[PDB]
Amino acid sequence: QFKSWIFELREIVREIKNAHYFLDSWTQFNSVGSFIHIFFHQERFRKLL
Amino acid sequence: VFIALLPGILILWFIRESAMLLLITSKRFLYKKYNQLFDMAYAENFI
Amino acid sequence: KPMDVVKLTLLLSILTVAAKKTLTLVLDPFFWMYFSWTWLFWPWFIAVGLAGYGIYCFRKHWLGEANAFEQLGIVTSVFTWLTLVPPAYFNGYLEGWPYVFFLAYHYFFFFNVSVRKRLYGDFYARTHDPKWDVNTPLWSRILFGVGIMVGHWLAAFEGPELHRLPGGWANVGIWILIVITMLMHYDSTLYLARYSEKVVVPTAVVQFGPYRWVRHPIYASTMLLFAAYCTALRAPLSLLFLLAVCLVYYNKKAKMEEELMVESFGQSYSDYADKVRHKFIPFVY
Repeated sequence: QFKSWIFELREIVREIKNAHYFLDSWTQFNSVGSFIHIFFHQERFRKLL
Repeated sequence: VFIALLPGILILWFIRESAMLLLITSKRFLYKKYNQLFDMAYAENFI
Repeated sequence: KPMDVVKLTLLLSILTVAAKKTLTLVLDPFFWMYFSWTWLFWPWFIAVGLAGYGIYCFRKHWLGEANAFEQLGIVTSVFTWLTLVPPAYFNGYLEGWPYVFFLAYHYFFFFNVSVRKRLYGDFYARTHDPKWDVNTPLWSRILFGVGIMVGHWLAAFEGPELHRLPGGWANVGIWILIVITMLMHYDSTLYLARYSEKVVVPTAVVQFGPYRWVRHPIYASTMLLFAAYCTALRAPLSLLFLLAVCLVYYNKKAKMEEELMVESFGQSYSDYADKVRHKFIPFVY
């Protein structure tokens, strides 16, 4: 029955690689991560200009 | 002073996020467990 | 067997004398003091050992079993000894331009690699027509390379001492020129690669973007970042010699490639060249 706890934990992990809704700190984390990802890629850098 | 004050804030932030994750995972697990316990008894018949 | 015992005793004795030497070296005061004496010269040791690692990886890549890490390592060693070392030896210290242009070269080498991971499965060489790839005699290639280094080192040396070059509103020109050369090179590479099926096998004639200003924009963009490094250090003569050598080699290679696509495409590239004559510089060359 301990496998159900791990099931819920990694299902929540799957949900937080999404944007359903959660606490604000993780949303700010994902926003700055997405900004870093956009900025680092050059083919994503040019289309910003 | 900024890099001096940073690690305490960061470690307390990791503590907070870990506690939040544990609490939310336990909440989901207890919710499904209590609903499953109720559903053996009151829902369609069961196995 | 007794021979195993004899060889084990011999190995134990050799290890004992080697560890004795190691232990009397570790606890040696004069050895550590001279170690600290030679600690004074640390940045030049990595700069020279990277040359040995690079030539080893370059011989391996010439043989052909180099992983991508070794190829990027060769790229990094070239960029360090062409944009980090020239003002690390001829000034003794780096501040300002060298780090920026060293990363700018790494940034500028990474479009033929980035595009050819995006619009491909991987970097694996597709089977293609052997006469499509432009090949030039090796002496001409090494002459071009030597001329390019002579221009860059000459910009480093003839250029003034490092921290005396001004700032404020006079350092916006290199910014806009670098932006222009990156933009124009990216446009040229994208317009060249969006039509070709294989690595270099064009189907139609490209006459869009910088191709409607100049016949060879990739080479002129490499030329312009050359001029950008040389102008960041404010040395006109080395810029002129760089221009001369790159004009000679790029014009030779442009002549062979131009006659190849004239032969291969017929009237199409002929009318394209009639539309835009200027080969390297807009209405200058």
